[PDB]
Amino acid sequence: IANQFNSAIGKIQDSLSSTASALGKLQDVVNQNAQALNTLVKQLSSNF
Amino acid sequence: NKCVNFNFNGLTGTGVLTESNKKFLPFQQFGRDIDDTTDAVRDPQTLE
Ligand SMILES: *[C@@H]1O[C@H](CO)[C@@H](O[C@@H]2O[C@H](CO)[C@@H](O)[C@H](O)[C@H]2NC(C)=O)[C@H](O)[C@H]1NC(C)=O
Ligand SMILES: *[C@@H]1O[C@H](CO)[C@@H](O[C@@H]2O[C@H](CO)[C@@H](O)[C@H](O)[C@H]2NC(C)=O)[C@H](O)[C@H]1NC(C)=O
Repeated sequence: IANQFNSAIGKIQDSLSSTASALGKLQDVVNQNAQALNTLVKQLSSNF
Repeated sequence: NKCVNFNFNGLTGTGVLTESNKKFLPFQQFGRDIDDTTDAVRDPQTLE
């Protein structure tokens, strides 16, 4: 139980470290929030 | 290092001006970021 658990914690480092994209659920909201501040500012260039 | 309004070569803006570590190529005069907002200018007399 300890060794399966140590091998299980072992791969949880690797899934982040080797970049499995799973943090996408945070990244995508950091992107989705930023794209709105970029969009908001960029419209000040428009003549209306 | 003061809040001033400015006009440089007709480009009008406002802010705190300061010395820059950036290096434009000899033909660029005004910097613009991702946002398309004017973050830096070459001075037309010291050329820095
Ligand atoms: C139950 O499964 C575990 C795997 O989680 C087995 O443990 C492995 O046993 C082999 C030898 O048979 C070792 O070479 C491996 O290193 C062991 N794995 C780990 C993670 O330690 C265990 O033998 C199995 N037992 C039964 C009764 O099925
Ligand atoms: C505008 O004139 C000023 C001075 O009249 C020029 O500044 C000089 O530049 C040289 C080379 O960098 C320095 O050795 C001098 O010390 C500067 N002058 C002073 C008074 O310090 C400036 O280069 C001129 N601008 C242009 C575009 O020719």
